[PDB]
Amino acid sequence: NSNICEVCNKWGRLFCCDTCPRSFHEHCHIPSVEANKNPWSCIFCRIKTIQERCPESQSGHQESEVLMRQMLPEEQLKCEFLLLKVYCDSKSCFFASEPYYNREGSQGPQKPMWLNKVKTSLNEQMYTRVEGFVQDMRLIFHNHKEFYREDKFTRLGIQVQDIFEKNFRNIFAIQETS
Ligand SMILES: [Zn+2]
Ligand SMILES: [Zn+2]
Ligand SMILES: [Zn+2]
Repeated sequence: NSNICEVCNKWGRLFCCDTCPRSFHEHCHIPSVEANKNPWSCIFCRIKTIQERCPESQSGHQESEVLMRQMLPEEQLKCEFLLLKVYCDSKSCFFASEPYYNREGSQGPQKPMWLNKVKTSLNEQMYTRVEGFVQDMRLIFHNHKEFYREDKFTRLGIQVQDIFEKNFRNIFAIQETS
């Protein structure tokens, strides 16, 4: 197994995957690493199993159909994995915890949003469709772009949104376009 957390790239108290060489801090894995279960298989492994069981699940899909999907166990898992792929980027630090807004010439967003809030909402089964989760994720970056205006710090929202969108297209097998 790896000697660093797959998500944050630090050592510490790591739980090791049985079916692949990845390791995780308890609360870095999503969902949080399960109490018992021997063997244990990480989220990467669980996603790969879905694909192997149904190879056609990789054929291209329309985003509008994906978003309307109910949050059954397989879609729950895909959203968890997509959230995890965002936390894997170190620039997710800026979007993880609850933001506050006091900048001359800007007003805060009407509906603040942050990664840990989305994480709690997924854990508590608050989303009934994929659209709920995607809307909140995109709201994080939209709020940031609007608040920071012409400051160069706006680029951090563009960068992390690009990680989100690439991973959304990969995990949910969105049909490739020009
Ligand atoms: Zn970690
Ligand atoms: Zn694994
Ligand atoms: Zn199948």
